[PDB]
Amino acid sequence: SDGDTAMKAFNDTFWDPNAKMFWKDSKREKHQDFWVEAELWELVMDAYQHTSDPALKAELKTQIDDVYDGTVAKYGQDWTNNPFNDDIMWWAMGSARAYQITGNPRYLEAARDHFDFVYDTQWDEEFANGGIWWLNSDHNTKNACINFPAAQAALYLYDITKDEHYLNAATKIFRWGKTMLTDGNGKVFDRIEIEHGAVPDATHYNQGTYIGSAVGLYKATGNAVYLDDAVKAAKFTKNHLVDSNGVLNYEGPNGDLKGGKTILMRNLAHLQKTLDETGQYPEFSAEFDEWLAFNIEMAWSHQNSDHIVDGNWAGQGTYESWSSAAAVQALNGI
Repeated sequence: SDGDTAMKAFNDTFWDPNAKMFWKDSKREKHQDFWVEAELWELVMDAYQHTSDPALKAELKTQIDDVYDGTVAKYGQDWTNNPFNDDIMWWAMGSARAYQITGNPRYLEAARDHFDFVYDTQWDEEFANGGIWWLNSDHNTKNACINFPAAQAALYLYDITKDEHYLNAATKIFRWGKTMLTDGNGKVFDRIEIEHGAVPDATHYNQGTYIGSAVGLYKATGNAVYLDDAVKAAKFTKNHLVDSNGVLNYEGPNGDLKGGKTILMRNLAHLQKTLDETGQYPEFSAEFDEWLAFNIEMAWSHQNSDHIVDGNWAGQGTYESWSSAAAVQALNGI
């Protein structure tokens, strides 16, 4: 019910069936940014997986293909002309997931070709002892927002192919990222900048991809340290990226961060599922579940009459698709 309603409302408000892209906001004057569009693509896939309504499920499955078509019409099929390695990797990850759902070989090609471009040419051992560069134009920083998503993309490709190449890549990337882009106790740093060092600013989306990569590695390897890694990062988020009532922060004004709760919620759902499944960390699991439900209820209590929820979950014209996606994601967790 609620996840179905939330997704249908989001589509009614933001989906452009003519361009086959989401609008950036309810003024319907500009389509969504390239990288963010991959994250809305994954929202469609999560709703597809979450729904028990067969009619909605089939509509969402078609929409998975249409989102790709709309983006390819505007941006092409070869994204390696984009100087942002993260942009490429968000799309490689989405493509791997789209392949798992549809079996359409164009998605496996897209995922594998773009993952290889980034991992094979943009990994460097010299600066900071490892890590993938943020950009393929200039090599000045190595960022959480490329490295943890790269580990996740590798995990999906391992799941598809069973090629140990991809598990080995995930393991290597994650080990470097845990060492160089975290404090060892679940705080994920934004980036490490050449001639400066680490920039220890934490954000929702980087907590999220660290958590998802850790959960995926736990499932692929059987090494309990990874589940512990995930739990520590979830605790940090719950205690340190929230307001005084425990509601997740609103990260504006930066446009990229405003919707980051979307990526966080997607990955917190993976941890919740694994904790429920395994029975590990039962004390934390109970606390975590209660805190998640609280956040979701507060967010949805601010829905407008069209069932759209702005990204400021703690409070109150024009609604933006990225900021509004997080509440929809929260009701479509898998």
